[PDB]
Amino acid sequence: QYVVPSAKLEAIYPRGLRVSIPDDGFSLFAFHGKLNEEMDGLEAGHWARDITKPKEGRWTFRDRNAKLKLGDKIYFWTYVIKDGLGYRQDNGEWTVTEFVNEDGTPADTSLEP
Repeated sequence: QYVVPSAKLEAIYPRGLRVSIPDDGFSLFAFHGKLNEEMDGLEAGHWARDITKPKEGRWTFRDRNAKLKLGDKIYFWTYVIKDGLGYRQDNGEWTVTEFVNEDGTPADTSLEP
């Protein structure tokens, strides 16, 4: 039995959120995440989207409608489906103190406007 991948998030500028998970030939990648609020189960949180088709050996959950702010913390749990064999990466966490570039890399060099 395999294990659930790792959801790598990033703060998009000026308003967005991109996530990624090392796919393993799955079929469904459900993402549940709340902003500034932990979780102890399966709460709707915020980012609640179920993907069925990866991107390229890795799923991508982009959200250009997430009004995030520096300092804020992330809390979520991801769920994959490898043909009736799902696994989730709960108790996950991420930061908002940094933002990445549309290029795909961190665009935070200690320069707060």
